[PDB]
Amino acid sequence: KTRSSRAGLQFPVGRVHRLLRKGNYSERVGAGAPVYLAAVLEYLTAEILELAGNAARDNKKTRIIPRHLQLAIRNDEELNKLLGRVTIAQGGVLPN
Amino acid sequence: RAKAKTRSSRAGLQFPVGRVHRLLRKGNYSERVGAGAPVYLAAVLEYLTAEILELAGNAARDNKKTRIIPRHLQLAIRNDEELNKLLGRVTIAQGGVLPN
Amino acid sequence: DNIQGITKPAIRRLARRGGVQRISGLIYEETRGVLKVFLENVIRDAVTYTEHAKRKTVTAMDVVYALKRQGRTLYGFGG
Amino acid sequence: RKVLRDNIQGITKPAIRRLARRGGVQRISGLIYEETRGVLKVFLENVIRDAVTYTEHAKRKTVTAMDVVYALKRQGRTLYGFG
Amino acid sequence: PHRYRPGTVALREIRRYQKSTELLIRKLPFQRLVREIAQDFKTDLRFQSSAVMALQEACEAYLVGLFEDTNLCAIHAKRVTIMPKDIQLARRIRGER
Amino acid sequence: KPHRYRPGTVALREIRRYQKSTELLIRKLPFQRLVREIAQDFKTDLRFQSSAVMALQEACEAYLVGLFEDTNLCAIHAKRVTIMPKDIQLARRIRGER
Amino acid sequence: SRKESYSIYVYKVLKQVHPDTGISSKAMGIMNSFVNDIFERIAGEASRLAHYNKRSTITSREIQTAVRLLLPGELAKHAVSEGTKAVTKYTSA
Amino acid sequence: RKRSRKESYSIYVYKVLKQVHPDTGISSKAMGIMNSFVNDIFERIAGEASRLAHYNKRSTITSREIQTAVRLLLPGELAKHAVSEGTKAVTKYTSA
DNA sequence: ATCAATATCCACCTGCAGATTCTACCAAAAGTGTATTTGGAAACTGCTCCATCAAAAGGCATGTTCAGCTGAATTCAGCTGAACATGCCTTTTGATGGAGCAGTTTCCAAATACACTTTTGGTAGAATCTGCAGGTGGATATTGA
DNA sequence: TCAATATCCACCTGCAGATTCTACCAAAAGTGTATTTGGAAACTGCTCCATCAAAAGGCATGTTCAGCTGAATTCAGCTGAACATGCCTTTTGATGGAGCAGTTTCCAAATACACTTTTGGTAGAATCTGCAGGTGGATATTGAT
Ligand SMILES: [Cl-]
Ligand SMILES: [Cl-]
Ligand SMILES: [Cl-]
Ligand SMILES: [Cl-]
Ligand SMILES: [Mn+2]
Ligand SMILES: [Mn+2]
Ligand SMILES: [Mn+2]
Ligand SMILES: [Mn+2]
Ligand SMILES: [Mn+2]
Ligand SMILES: [Mn+2]
Ligand SMILES: [Mn+2]
Ligand SMILES: [Mn+2]
Ligand SMILES: [Mn+2]
Ligand SMILES: [Mn+2]
Ligand SMILES: [Mn+2]
Ligand SMILES: [Mn+2]
Repeated sequence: KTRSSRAGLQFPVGRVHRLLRKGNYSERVGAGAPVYLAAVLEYLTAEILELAGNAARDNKKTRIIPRHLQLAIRNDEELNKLLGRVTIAQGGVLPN
Repeated sequence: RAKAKTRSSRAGLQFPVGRVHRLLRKGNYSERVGAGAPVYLAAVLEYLTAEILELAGNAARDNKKTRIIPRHLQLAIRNDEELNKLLGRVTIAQGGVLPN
Repeated sequence: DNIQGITKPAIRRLARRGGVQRISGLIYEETRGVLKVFLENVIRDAVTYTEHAKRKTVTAMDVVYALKRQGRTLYGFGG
Repeated sequence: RKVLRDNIQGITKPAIRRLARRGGVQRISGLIYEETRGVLKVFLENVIRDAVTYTEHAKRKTVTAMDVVYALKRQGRTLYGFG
Repeated sequence: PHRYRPGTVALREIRRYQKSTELLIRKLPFQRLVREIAQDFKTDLRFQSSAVMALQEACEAYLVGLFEDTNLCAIHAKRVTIMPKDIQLARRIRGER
Repeated sequence: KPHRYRPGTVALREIRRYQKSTELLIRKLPFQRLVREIAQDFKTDLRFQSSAVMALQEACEAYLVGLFEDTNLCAIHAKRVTIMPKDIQLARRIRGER
Repeated sequence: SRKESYSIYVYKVLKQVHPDTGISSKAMGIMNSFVNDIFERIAGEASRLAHYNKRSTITSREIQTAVRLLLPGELAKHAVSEGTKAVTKYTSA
Repeated sequence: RKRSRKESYSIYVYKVLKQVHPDTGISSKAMGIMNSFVNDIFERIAGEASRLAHYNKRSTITSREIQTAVRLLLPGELAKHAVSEGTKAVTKYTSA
């Protein structure tokens, strides 16, 4: 089967690898790099979706929309710092 | 065979076209690099350094010194609106600040 | 007089999302000026990407890229 | 080999005063000196954490000026002159 | 004959607008502005619908943020009324000036 | 009889002076010591190239001097001449350092 | 023709943490922008790390030092965790 | 043991120096800065060049990439002049 | 409307700690012949993008009116700068061992480069479905008294 | 506190716009092989970092004092919010046409390679010299009266 399933990841290890090669980042790419990088991307994705999931639940909503991603991010010290120079379209601003 | 002539001389430049053409390939910027690229970059690079040395050299003169030092560089960078913008987030070790 | 198109009330609203409660009468023109420099800077970079690509249509990506280099990274329009 | 402590106090009131001067500051409140020490500690920790991260990755025991130059670059405080 | 006290509505709009996410600059005028500024860099240009929308999004997000910092400056001056000097100081500490 | 400069006269004199020079203003050793103390709290058994400590000081002073310029703008904006923590904080807040 | 995105992978992860929560198109746009961004930031730093050290190959070691440099404390711990975990589980198959 | 050569831009900077200011020197500490300057702008341009190329699914960086990287990177006048000098060198170079 | 104080300036001086030349290799540009591609031409073609037109529908431009905010004046407790005596401890010079970078070699585990095989993910027509945007009716919050 | 006016808040409700869902095919992604080579040991030369000594004078400390600055208070002009009005610019939306992004489809001009010279640069010797920093008048610049 795929390397992702092998790494136990949802994210596309193979693609991350193809993307690391074609992106002129280095001449070669260790076998692990793709795996690692994909694990990290999935985790963070999970984190935001987890928080924005709650964002919609606390809003009596079942479908996550931008507003939710924005509320989850700005209301989280760490995510907020990681994305301090990023603006999420149609996300508005924290109330108060 | 024929005699060697450096690409810099061919380009009419003082900066090292060959070296730049090399740093480009080794810096993993693209699969491949065309003939002009380095010529063009060495030119731009040489032009900007002529520009700050012109203004720096004047700074030195204005301060009655014949050898440019970091403070002369700062004076040149901060008094020139464009250079200042270009290096607006660069800090010149030992250059102080403009007397405001 | 297009910049005049960005109207007072529209600007009042922005300030309001900004949490501003009282607005001096001179903010309106002051705001258009900042607003104009902002678009000029972003667009100029954007259009430069357009021409590089030899196209005649500014694309959302040409804008996402401009914003990225102005340090105004935007999510939602192609990365 | 001795324990290091309270060295933030090595940044003396008069030293902080001279910096405000180059900074164009005319008058200084009594509480500035400690806010400054506070702000300098944070700035430093952040540059050193990164520099040292750069150091370890190079599996070294000595922080080089390049380590610091790279650290500063990441922080958006590019330094010329040791580069 | 009912009337609201100065700024009672003001606070109300803040509550309103800090809760929604719609653009607050009308589309058409904004598009007209974008194209006019653009016509100074390259002529007869076309625009993806989405490019114009991205610009407005970026733009408004920026303004709302600058009004945030501006209000901080007005409050620093023990005022409740933002003024140009407030926008000016903010932009200078931000490095845009 | 004894001569005595009025409050602030020496201060502007000091500004003219330090804005003219480029020497560091924090004492070398005290500072190197502060670096080692912070470094060590992150990683033990660490060595530093001489220039590494100077690079750090150069950055620190360049940063503190620049922060004080903004801090001063904040004070003047408050119709004050005496910079205060409020100011340093307003500056850092807009600088996006907080 | 073809325009790949991380949408599917995002959606999987979504269901894994909120089985009954859905996500709007625009929102998926934000998550893609997100992934691409971090992807670039991580790769970029790893790229740089190798260059500083005259290495020609970006290995998982580089990716993680890069992760420590980019991510805020806790976020970086977990990211390093999931990371070395996935590599581990992979080298055991 | 061979103290492995460390390339610099010193001799070129110095050459250029003499051109604009025939009787002016430069302390080693200023050459320090001048070197940092060159490497910096070099990285910014190659960087923007690299990216421009990637955005256009183009595998090779050419003088055109450099040029538009320059226009994106430098302000007004500085840009107008740098582009001239580069074009001038490129054509000079081709005609030789 | 000085003028005694004392801080600042600007030119003159000259040994030496750094800058500028002087040699020698040798690492890395150049020169060549050869094999591989990149990415501009030209017709082409679906497709978004633009120009109309057509309604209402708001939503913005206008003036009035006056609440209450800002900025000007005046006041003074006490914070913060200037001076000064004291003497700590940063600086400056110089020597020393040895940690630990950094230069070489040696040479496998791991990565690149085909060639094929599958498997997957993106795309283009069909079945739900989540809220948006209104109702209605009910306490709330706000302003006038 | 009363009382009228508006707001804001809830709980339902029904439909249309997006989501989901379903059914298929190049284009990556996984394999299996044969080579290539990056850079991890295993040394080990030797640069330069941590320390130790010692002496000295630049500066950091602490304290005394009172100039004048920040923080209250007041208060009056007038600027900016709330509003009910009236009109017109924006919004909605099929329509129809056309400029144009993308596609292929070529291939001649332009990189990449691989060797094989041929210098340009760089690391210390060696030869020079700004200018640091020491002094002294003369020139302000200040603060007392
Ligand atoms: Cl790896
Ligand atoms: Cl080219
Ligand atoms: Cl103002
Ligand atoms: Cl304060
Ligand atoms: Mn000249
Ligand atoms: Mn009144
Ligand atoms: Mn050893
Ligand atoms: Mn499938
Ligand atoms: Mn609703
Ligand atoms: Mn090898
Ligand atoms: Mn003492
Ligand atoms: Mn008193
Ligand atoms: Mn005052
Ligand atoms: Mn056509
Ligand atoms: Mn030679
Ligand atoms: Mn002197």
